[PDB]
Amino acid sequence: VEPQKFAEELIHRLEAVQR
Amino acid sequence: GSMKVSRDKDGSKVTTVVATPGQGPDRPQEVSYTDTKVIGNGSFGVVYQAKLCDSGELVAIKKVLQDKRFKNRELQIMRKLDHCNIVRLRYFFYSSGEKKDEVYLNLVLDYVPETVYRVARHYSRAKQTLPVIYVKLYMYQLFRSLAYIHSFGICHRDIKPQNLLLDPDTAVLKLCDFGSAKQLVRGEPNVSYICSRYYRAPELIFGATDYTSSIDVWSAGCVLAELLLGQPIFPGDSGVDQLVEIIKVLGTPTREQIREMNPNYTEFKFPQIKAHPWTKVFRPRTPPEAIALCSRLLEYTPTARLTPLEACAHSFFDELRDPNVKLPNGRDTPALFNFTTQELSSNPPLATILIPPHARH
Amino acid sequence: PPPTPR
Ligand SMILES: Nc1ncnc2c1ncn2[C@@H]1O[C@H](COP(=O)(O)OP(=O)(O)O)[C@@H](O)[C@H]1O
Ligand SMILES: [Cl-]
Ligand SMILES: [Mg+2]
Ligand SMILES: [Mg+2]
Repeated sequence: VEPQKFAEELIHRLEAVQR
Repeated sequence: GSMKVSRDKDGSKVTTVVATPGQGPDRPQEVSYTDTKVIGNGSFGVVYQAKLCDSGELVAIKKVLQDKRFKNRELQIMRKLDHCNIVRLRYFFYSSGEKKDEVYLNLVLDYVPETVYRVARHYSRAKQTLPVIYVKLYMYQLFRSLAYIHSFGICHRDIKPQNLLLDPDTAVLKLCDFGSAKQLVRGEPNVSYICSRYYRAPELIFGATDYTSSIDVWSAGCVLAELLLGQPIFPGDSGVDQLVEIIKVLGTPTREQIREMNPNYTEFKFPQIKAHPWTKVFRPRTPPEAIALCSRLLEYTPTARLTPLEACAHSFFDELRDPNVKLPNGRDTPALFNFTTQELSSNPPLATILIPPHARH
Repeated sequence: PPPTPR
């Protein structure tokens, strides 16, 4: 599990829910 | 392993084995039991209920396969445990099973009929909330067991409602399932993919290998929130799913908080999501002190979370320290103040709060 | 989730 790949997915998800 | 199977006095099948007692030096003795029936089953093995022929007392027999692939410390950990809020290991013995020429480990434990999960599920499908008195009782006893195992440096690593056994009549809670438990040593790495979904600490999801016993406290905070809410607070199939739920409540962690969890993530630019106020997370009838306690357990920074002993002394459990408290069924509360020097070892002055004056007599 | 491999 690369930190880069994990953060990439998280950032994508957070942008979706961000007001 | 030698296992004499016979019948006695009623045609009832009786199983006789030579089992080693859980405590003290290894002095195995003949143990006979009957009325064997499966009460649990999974990929780990099988769990049977049985009745000891001598005392007539009910026991659970956890039969797990000796898997050489992973490390199992379950036996060695349970043998050194002795606490009123941890399920007792009466005996253990080895035998065969389904796999040909294979050896299984049998754990003979005290039988406890219910779990926190099953009790909580009743209230959920009844559209009711678990009375605060039980939330206090169950959480308090959970924290005592944690304070106990942590004093030995042992981390459970799988705290969740399904692992919290209940005797509803006496309202006594017993922590069980030590198949994931481990004695944490600073400087030695640990597996990150541990703890069950919904209850996994954020540092674990971030892939930390240098975590501490405080992950059990996070999980306990999840159990508390769940009991107040009527459902898991951080659901999700994957780690990212669960982390999004956490972030939607706590807000995006700061760089410093990220560093405390896992330094390898400090330089990523995560979107800044605002925290959702705890009073808005739970129903409007939720006790303020339950909300306060929960916010001190569910913290990003592991060192900021309360210790189990500190949690017991929290104002949320003040009611339990009242002389005139009784269970809704009419019985008195279980033993709650019989702390030992070992339990208090992390913080001895807390005894002033933990042991009320009416308990010292 | 399983513990650490041998
Ligand atoms: N001592 C016991 N008495 C009664 N039921 C038990 C006892 N121990 C475990 N159980 C039940 O059997 C289930 C499996 O036990 P557990 O130790 O958690 O197995 P696993 O390691 O596979 O999760 C538990 O969820 C619990 O409900
Ligand atoms: Cl936001
Ligand atoms: Mg379990
Ligand atoms: Mg297990």
